[PDB]
Amino acid sequence: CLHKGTNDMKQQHVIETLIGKKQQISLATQMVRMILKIDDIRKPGE
Amino acid sequence: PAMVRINALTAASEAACLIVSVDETIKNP
Amino acid sequence: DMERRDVDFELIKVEGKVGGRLEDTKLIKGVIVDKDFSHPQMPKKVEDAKIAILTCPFEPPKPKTKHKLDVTSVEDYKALQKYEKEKFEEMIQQIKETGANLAICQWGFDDEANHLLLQNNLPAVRWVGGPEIELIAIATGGRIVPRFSELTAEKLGFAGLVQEISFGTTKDKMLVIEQCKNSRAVTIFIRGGNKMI
Amino acid sequence: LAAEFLKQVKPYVEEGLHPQIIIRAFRTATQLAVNKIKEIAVTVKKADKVEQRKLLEKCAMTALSSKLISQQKAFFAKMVVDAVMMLDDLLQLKMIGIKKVQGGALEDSQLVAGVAFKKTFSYAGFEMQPKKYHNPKIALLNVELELKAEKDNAEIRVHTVEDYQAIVDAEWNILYDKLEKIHHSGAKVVLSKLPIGDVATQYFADRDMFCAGRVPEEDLKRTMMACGGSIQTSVNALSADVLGRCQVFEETQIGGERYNFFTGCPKAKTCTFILRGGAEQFMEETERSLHDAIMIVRRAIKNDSVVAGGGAIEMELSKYLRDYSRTIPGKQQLLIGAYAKALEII
Amino acid sequence: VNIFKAGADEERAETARLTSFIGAIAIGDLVKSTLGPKGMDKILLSSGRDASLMVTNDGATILKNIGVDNPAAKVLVDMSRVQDDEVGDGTTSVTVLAAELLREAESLIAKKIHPQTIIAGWREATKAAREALLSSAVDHGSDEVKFRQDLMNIAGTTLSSKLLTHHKDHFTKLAVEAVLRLKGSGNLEAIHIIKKLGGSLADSYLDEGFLLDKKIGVNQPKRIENAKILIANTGMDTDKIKIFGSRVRVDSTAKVAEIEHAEKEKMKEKVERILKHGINCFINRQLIYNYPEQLFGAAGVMAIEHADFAGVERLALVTGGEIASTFDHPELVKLGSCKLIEEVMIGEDKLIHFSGVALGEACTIVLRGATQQILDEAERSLHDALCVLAQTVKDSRTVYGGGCSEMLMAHAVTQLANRTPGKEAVAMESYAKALRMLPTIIADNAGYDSADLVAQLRAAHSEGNTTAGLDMREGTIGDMAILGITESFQVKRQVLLSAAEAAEVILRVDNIIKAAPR
Amino acid sequence: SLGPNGLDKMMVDKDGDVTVTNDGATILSMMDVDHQIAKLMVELSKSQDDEIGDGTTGVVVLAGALLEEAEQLLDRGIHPIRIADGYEQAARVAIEHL
Amino acid sequence: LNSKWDLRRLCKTVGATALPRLTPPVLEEMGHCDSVYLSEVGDTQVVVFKHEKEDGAISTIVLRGSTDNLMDDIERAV
Repeated sequence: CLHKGTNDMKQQHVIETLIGKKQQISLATQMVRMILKIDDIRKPGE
Repeated sequence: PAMVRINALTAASEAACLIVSVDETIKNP
Repeated sequence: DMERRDVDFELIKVEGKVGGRLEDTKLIKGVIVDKDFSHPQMPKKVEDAKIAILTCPFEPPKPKTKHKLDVTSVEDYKALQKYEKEKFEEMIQQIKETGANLAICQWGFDDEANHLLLQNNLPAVRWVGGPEIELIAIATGGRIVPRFSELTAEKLGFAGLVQEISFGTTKDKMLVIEQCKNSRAVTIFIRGGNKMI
Repeated sequence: LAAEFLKQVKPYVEEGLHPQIIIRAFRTATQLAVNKIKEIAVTVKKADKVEQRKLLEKCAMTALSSKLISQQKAFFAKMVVDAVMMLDDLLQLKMIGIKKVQGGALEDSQLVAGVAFKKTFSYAGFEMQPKKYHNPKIALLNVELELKAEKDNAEIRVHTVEDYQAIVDAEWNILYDKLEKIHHSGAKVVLSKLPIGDVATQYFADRDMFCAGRVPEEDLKRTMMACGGSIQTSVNALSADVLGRCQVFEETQIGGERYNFFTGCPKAKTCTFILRGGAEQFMEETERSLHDAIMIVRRAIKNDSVVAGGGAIEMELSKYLRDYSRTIPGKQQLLIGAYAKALEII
Repeated sequence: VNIFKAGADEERAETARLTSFIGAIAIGDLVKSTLGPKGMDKILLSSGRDASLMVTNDGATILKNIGVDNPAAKVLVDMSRVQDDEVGDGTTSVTVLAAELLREAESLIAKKIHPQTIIAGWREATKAAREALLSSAVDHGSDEVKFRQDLMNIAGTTLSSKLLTHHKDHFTKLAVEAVLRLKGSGNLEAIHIIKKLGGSLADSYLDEGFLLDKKIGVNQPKRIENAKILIANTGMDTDKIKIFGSRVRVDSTAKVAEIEHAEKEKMKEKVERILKHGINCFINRQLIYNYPEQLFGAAGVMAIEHADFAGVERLALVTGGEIASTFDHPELVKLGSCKLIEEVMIGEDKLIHFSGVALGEACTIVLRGATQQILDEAERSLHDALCVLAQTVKDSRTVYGGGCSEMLMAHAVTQLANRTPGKEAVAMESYAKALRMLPTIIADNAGYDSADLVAQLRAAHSEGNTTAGLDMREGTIGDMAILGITESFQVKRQVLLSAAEAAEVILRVDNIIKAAPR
Repeated sequence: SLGPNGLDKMMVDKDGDVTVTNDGATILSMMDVDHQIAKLMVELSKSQDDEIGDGTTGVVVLAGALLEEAEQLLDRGIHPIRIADGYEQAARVAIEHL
Repeated sequence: LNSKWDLRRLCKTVGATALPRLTPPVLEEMGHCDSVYLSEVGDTQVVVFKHEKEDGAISTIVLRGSTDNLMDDIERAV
């Protein structure tokens, strides 16, 4: 990302909590799962 | 549970009874 | 709280005051309070930090049940008049004998006690909001005392250094408590050139 | 079922049939159908390979797998069955509350063998007091703790200034007396429907008691039913008997919110669901699904009767009714046939 | 498909940048006229307030009173407000420099380099510039001679942009004496700024002592010599009561009559406690009932009532008294002492004169002049001058202005541009040009040939003549040290840092999103 | 708004206030959306943030890309429920490998 | 929260006289019922005064079924 010739982010120290990505992906999965779960919508005209 | 389907059928039956037991409707403003 | 694996951010006092550089932003192992001293004449710096934390306003006590006295006689009114200053002297003597050096009150002051407090080298702060107060308490290790009478030296708060800061070049001031022992609470002071930043 | 019954009947309604014949046929058919279901009902306590819960677990398994949590059924069934097993014998839903905590993946949703609060309220010292109590005693106050804030309204008259001093002192002595009763009770945790005086909070903090105010009444009832203690309004009549006890007390962050925990009470007939979930809408939907699950499993515990799912019941009824229709000649036969043809819709 | 409510917008990365930059440049060129020793000034008029209008040169006020809808412009306005909170002028400079930064950044966007690289390069160049500036500072510590000399230089410099320019020396003496009176206290409230019409602007002056805009009581002595002064907050006309609100219930009106009597004696004995200090001058911020002042006249002690907290503070500072209450222990309260108190009338109103003061801590400048607009802008200008001058006292270092310092910054940045090699170097040269644009605009409003002047100045600086700057009374290069065209280091430092942050935040934007206004 | 090279947004309050920020939770919070699923994503980001922190820098990004490719599948007439089930399985696999 | 008619009904059911004075739980005018409890029907908290009375009691009929409109009709017919 910062244009340094090493893709070893471990040396680059670009790090992130397991909890971060784990919660992120699980939450997104559930959210979109519901998004797929819906078919019909009835909007009242404003 | 059996109770779910039993009550379902009974309710649907009396619903049909009620609806079909109507000939006309009166509306008041 | 390593023994628990949690931390309550209420103990973290986020505070950004506009002005200065961004690099100037600095954590303060202590609590920063958006009030100046109760009386302007009081000394700006204090080296010792014998701290008192009070919630009863420095006023003649009033039981909040709907109440009011029925003075009748000459001597009745004279006794009331005497009591008016006697109670202020009583509370001043109480706070002094406690061995405290600095006080903080939740609510407003009667100006008369404001002076008399000035008379005994005991700087204080007026109209301090709750959360800030308890941050003070935990930072100084002191307690929150509801009367003068039950105030004792043991409950007094302690810190390393308390110093008002005229942070703004032309605006009113701030108060910082550079407590020096361990404090389960801390604050961050953010400075910079933009409100948005 | 209702709509399809009407749908199948409507073509015959195009014929000028008096509705009462139709409804008579309907009543007869429904009675026969109910009798058939009850005949082909299945119990398990006669059988050998049933645990008193396995039927309940599979019942939740079936009922759940249509709502918004379908892929976590193997999990939620276990939670709900174990939970409802605690509900005995009051059997009413009000005991186990549902807690729609924001955030988190619903796989992380929690079942606690105790009571929790999504609520609290900030007073002066509430952060000061220790928030762990390993083996505490629960005191439950309905009465408020504050300086005649909303108690009886009274005017007072006092000549001597010293008596006025004594009056204010006596008020604060009222509150101190109440607090001393609370402490000398030996409990450490105090909950109140009514607001709590800051000063009392300060004293609990100084003496390392935990407190909280304004707790919603329903959760308080949950708690008292949990730790076995009885809610009190007179601080004076307090005794150890009405003091609830819990295995351990806590209060831990979940999604920014400040919750309170106490659980592990071996004799506690009411639990609660901490329901993680990233969608506010999930909160209501999951709650609705869970409510369906709880009430259906309650019915199941009440009645050890189970039938197959997947519409198989409806197909069996269709076959049975159609075969029966051959026996009765005349206009009734067609109505019975239409009954079956509508019924097969599921 | 529509997503927002009606009345909401979505401008992405072309129109967002375009609108932001148009706003920024409009703000800039809106105020460029006010900067420079030959600069101009604006007229701002209220929508409807009986046409409340303020002829103004200080850019901060200009941005304060203007209503702007483009968000970036509003960000810049807040920027200027903060900078004024810090140093007073250069709000002009800060806004104009930021504006040219943005314009030239737009030019770079036309060159189509990614904005992130722009940000990085600008950060690097800003760091280099601040370092070079720090290398160019000049201290003045114990050297009181050179110190005070440079101090009046600072006054003359910053003052020579408002209308008071044609009286630079006079108000220079004013501000110098005023701030030197502060004994290092940064509390400008110790300086009161009274303004009242009449007389030339030259007639404005600093008294030897202090002034108060209050009415004397009933005929206490009008003039007092070797005055002893006492100050308190204890209200009198609000007859001292016991705040809880006890009733008085009495069987006979005899009792209410004697209670009235006792009220009066209680007041009287408080007065006697006052007098036991042997003090002939007494004041309080609270209103005073006339019965107390009657007692005072019986003692012949002059008393001034209802001088607000500001006035109380100023009196305490100038006279050294300790503003008090209950007066219970006279030995434990230090009174106030002044040589003489008298009533003088200026223009139309009798004022309270405090000559011969024990402490020079406080002071107050008389503002004589022509227009409430003229007086208002003079007030604002002096306030800014006092601000910057106090900042000078706190930090005794200076910088040679006249664009010279900024051109040193640009020169250093350009030099670092060569060691850059990369796309960042383009932004480096960008920053240098934008910086150099400031004195260009100065000489522009000075009507001189900007193009040659800036080039010659850069030639001199690249040569190394770090002292050479700009003359604004002949339009040429010259030795700033000779002319003393200097300013506080902290001023320009804040200018640069805030401008860099503003550029960073503005360029980082690539979408504006407005919710429907309510 | 994602990534150190990313670019942030600036919001205009109803009352005319301004705010520059990169935190996606704030981005969606200050938004005045009307289409419902926009509200659902806003609440998504709020929940994710006040559970964790940043990452909202990209959580809705994951959501959007996933839904896009989901539409890619629906175009081939796959029933949504199986899509949901597969996505759940994939998520479990992803977290356990992670 | 019983209404006046309601407490009148209960008075007749248990045959015990309602007492406007809070004090005197007098023996003779004091209630007597076979059984009283709380039960659940149709997700509805229900207070039951289940009774056996030879002298005579005012009984109640419980109506069960789906449609409240059918309840109105059927109770009207009853």
